[PDB]
Amino acid sequence: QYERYSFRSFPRDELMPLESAYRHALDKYSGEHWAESVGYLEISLRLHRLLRDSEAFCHRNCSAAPQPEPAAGLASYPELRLFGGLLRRAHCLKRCKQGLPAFRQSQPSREVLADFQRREPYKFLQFAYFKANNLPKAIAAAHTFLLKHPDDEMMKRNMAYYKSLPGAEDYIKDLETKSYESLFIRAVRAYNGENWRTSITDMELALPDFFKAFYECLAACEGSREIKDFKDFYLSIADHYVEVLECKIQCEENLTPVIGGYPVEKFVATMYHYLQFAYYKLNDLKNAAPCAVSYLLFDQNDKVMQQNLVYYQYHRDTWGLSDEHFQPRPEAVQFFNVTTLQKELYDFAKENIMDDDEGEVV
Amino acid sequence: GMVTPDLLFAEGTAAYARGDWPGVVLSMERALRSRAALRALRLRCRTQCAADFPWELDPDWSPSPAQASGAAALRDLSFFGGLLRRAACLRRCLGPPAAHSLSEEMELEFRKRSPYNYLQVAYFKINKLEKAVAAAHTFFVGNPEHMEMQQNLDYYQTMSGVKEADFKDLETQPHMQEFRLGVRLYSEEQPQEAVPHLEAALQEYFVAYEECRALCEGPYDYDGYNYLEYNADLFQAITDHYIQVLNCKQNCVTELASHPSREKPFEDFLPSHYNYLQFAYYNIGNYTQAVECAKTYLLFFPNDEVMNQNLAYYAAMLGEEHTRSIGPRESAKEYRQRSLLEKELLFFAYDVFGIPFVDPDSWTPEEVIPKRLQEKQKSERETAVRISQEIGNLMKEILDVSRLTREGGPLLYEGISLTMNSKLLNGSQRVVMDGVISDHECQELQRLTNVAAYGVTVFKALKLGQEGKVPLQSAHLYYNVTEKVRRIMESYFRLDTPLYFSYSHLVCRTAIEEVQAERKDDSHPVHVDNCILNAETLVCVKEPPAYTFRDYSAILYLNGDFDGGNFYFTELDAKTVTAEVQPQCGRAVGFSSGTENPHGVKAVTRGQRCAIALWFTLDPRHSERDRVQADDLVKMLFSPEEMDLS
Ligand SMILES: *[C@@H]1O[C@H](CO)[C@@H](O[C@@H]2O[C@H](CO)[C@@H](O)[C@H](O)[C@H]2NC(C)=O)[C@H](O)[C@H]1NC(C)=O
Ligand SMILES: *[C@@H]1O[C@H](CO)[C@@H](O[C@@H]2O[C@H](CO)[C@@H](O)[C@H](O)[C@H]2NC(C)=O)[C@H](O)[C@H]1NC(C)=O
Ligand SMILES: *[C@@H]1O[C@H](CO)[C@@H](O[C@@H]2O[C@H](CO)[C@@H](O)[C@H](O)[C@H]2NC(C)=O)[C@H](O)[C@H]1NC(C)=O
Ligand SMILES: *[C@@H]1O[C@H](CO)[C@@H](O[C@@H]2O[C@H](CO)[C@@H](O)[C@H](O)[C@H]2NC(C)=O)[C@H](O)[C@H]1NC(C)=O
Ligand SMILES: [Fe+3]
Repeated sequence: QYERYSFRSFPRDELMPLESAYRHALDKYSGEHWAESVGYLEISLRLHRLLRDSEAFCHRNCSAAPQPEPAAGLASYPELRLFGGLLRRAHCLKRCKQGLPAFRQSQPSREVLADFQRREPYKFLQFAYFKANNLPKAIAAAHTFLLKHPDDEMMKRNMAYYKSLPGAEDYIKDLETKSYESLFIRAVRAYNGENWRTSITDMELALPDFFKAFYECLAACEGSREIKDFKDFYLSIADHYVEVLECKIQCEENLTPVIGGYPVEKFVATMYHYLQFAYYKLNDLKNAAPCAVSYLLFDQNDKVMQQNLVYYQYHRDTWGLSDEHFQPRPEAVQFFNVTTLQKELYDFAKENIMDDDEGEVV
Repeated sequence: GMVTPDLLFAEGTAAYARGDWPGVVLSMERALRSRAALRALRLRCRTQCAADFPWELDPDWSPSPAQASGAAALRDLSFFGGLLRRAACLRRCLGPPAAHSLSEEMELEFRKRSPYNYLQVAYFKINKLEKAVAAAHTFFVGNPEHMEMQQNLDYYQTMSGVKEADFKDLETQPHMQEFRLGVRLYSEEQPQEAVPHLEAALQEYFVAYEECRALCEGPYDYDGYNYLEYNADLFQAITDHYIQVLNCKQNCVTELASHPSREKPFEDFLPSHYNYLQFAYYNIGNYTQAVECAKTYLLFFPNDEVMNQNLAYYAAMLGEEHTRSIGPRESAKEYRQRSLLEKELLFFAYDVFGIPFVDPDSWTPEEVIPKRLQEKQKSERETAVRISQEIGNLMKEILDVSRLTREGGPLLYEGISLTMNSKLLNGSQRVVMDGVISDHECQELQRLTNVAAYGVTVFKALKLGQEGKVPLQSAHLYYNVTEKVRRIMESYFRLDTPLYFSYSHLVCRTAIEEVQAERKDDSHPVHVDNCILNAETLVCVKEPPAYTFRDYSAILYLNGDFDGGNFYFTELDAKTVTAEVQPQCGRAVGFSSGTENPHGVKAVTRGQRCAIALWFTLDPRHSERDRVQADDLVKMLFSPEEMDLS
């Protein structure tokens, strides 16, 4: 259902508010109609993706802006500088959000977005697909819902029933796919085929795409909140940021691609490990050294890598390398610093700020 | 023991109702000391925490491209880490936050110092004349509109043990008293004792100012029930909260110079201080201090002629090298720099977000204001001077002056006929005009209110129209008609100051014929929108639980077929009827919301009656926070833009 999608050009015939289309789809689904429900569900999914991409494009345009040079006197007053810069950012974001068409319709409520993030409409979509003789699409929808939620019961029985049906053994595809996971799968397949250059090219293409996606998912995570108490300035904003920080730290593991039903651990570490092994197999140390440095940064304990790092160090210039080849890549530094700082901030916050007035129910 | 003050106030009031004077004096003194201790503790903690962890700033960076998002993430994380550390220390210092939340009513009764009246009564009951006269004097100074307590301290002065020097205030701040004493005692042309007091009156001011700046970080001020549908992002919450905090900070320089004896705040406080100081210094003969004071005044208004002459005369009399030697006072320079930067930020916020602000100082240079605000101010001054010239010419052409000058307008829109003027309607500031809109518009408004419904604001109607429940043209017509009625009603009354909204909602009344049995009581008692009328007392009160900023009021009807539910104007006694207006289609009634115009509505009979009510204020501080949102929404929906996605 993602075939006829284009962020640059979106047909105006299907620009309705998200809740209206979703409610119409459910009302038709309860009314035993199938084709109309299928079309409306596809419309709703497309609209949600367009809204997400519009938010991403809006938040990439504003933050990545040059900092204006202020007057000499204003540099002596820190708080005014900081909040003036933040105010300029907010004004630019508000001005640029009156743009893209998807932001000129009704704003969905929090619960609709919450359930859409939970990928629940795919269940109704798969039932509708079954009721309209589109078996590969139904299989794909069932697998797509199963990937996010692997502990359910009825979906397992449905998937077993579909697998029992003949022919349905190759259309198992993830509808909500991303670029970097496909690139990673292709790179791993090439690596196991003892092919090196293709692995390097595809993996290097994969790296910055994942970094960009992760930064976007961090940026768009600063959602709203429901007001439930009145406090002073500092406390009543610190609580908001504590909640946002929780939802932020719950972001790295979500983006992790899964294969064989077991999500991989230390994804960037695996990336750099494969890159280093390929570069070593190509005997180009000039690129090999930074990968080893970065992975050893990400994991402080590994005998194998300490050994070959020492062996690398034993040949100071035998391969012809300089001191500019024993420091980590900038991107890995950025990622590691962001992750560590978020972890430390949450750890510090969950000792003093939030009130301890709720306990386990006995 | 740091107990909540309103509980002690209630206990003391109950004891006074019983009449136990020792109880009431104990309770009132405990409550006052509790408030003082609470304020001191909050100030000390909030001013120590922000000084223990200074605000950091390390902006030295130049990002290589495509290495851009990471820098933003790092900067944001560092800033919020600093904020979190500050908040942690502040929370660990302050303590239990329940006691600090008190409603308004005790705030107003604290402002009026009624507990001091209770103390004076109690102290007289127990023969404590010194404290009794102290309380009487401080209540008189706080509110000098009670002749009875004037007789009270006169009778207190009749019996012995009372001295003139015993009249000591207990509530007014030190700097204001010192400044007033200095000015008064310099008025006798005695220059010596003038210099020290004013100098003291200088220093305290700055210190006092600091404390106000540390008592402005308070809870957000939601517009009543608007927190149920609040949907602001984090970076919107920061901006809104900080803008409100900055506004409340900058509002302090118009409060530190407002004494309750005077009806209006003093003007140009610090420059007046410096002017009096320089005059006294010259009279005493401290010449260098005099040239210093003149120079530091000249830093505020750089274009004053008399003081230019004074400085020139001092510089000609004195050696020029000494005139060059001394510059302006450093503290005034620092204060000016801080205030100017704050004003620049606030004016940018006013330009962009449409959050109103009014300058409290008269010395700002005109380079800190954006262009659009300058153009709007020029237009406002132009229309004000035009109205002044028109009214002057009209007076030259001449209750009659009020009846012929304050109303009678152009009626700029066509099709409007003055039906009932002030002279016919038996009173002042009443207008009844017909044909504001045609029947079609009334029909669409009735359809809008019938489709969905007592609380449909223009913003809510536009939002529902955007959603799709109600047709959009009806909402657009509603917005246009409310703007039209604002314009015409404002222009009819010859108002120089621009007019602003305060509330505007549509309503419908549905007669319930099954509950009309023995319903002889009026639908709504006669009252006034500005104040609260206490019926038989025949006296109003500008009491904050009743809105005191609404100035003009207007109502327009839509339907033309029912019975009952008329509209009438009633005198202050709440008995006699002065005039009545028969409802019809397109009828508009407008009046000033002052105490001179009490309005009344009769009960309704069979049918439905729907109409729109509107209230306008003249103070730009009190404008809706949803009108700008509605304007932005209409600009969204009916003024589309385009930007290249490729
Ligand atoms: C970010 O958004 C701004 C907001 O419109 C855009 O900036 C435009 O930049 C181009 C050249 O870089 C100018 O010709 C336009 O006049 C700018 N538009 C303005 C000022 O409104 C643009 O979409 C983005 N800027 C980038 C990508 O540099
Ligand atoms: C996070 O950023 C900081 C500053 O931008 C850097 O911290 C330095 O890290 C190196 C090793 O990575 C140390 O030798 C330096 O002593 C650190 N300096 C400071 C001031 O902490 C680095 O880019 C990132 N941090 C780490 C630990 O890598
Ligand atoms: C002008 O008034 C001051 C006020 O005391 C006189 O004394 C000076 O006080 C200031 C306060 O720090 C200091 O400059 C010195 O302690 C004092 N002397 C001088 C020369 O400033 C001062 O003497 C007076 N000047 C004249 C010419 O009478
Ligand atoms: C109220 O809204 C506008 C504001 O006057 C009225 O006129 C519209 O705005 C443009 C701008 O000048 C006019 O040229 C058009 O006549 C109107 N717009 C369109 C798209 O026709 C508008 O007519 C009023 N509302 C109604 C329902 O009449
Ligand atoms: Fe009323």
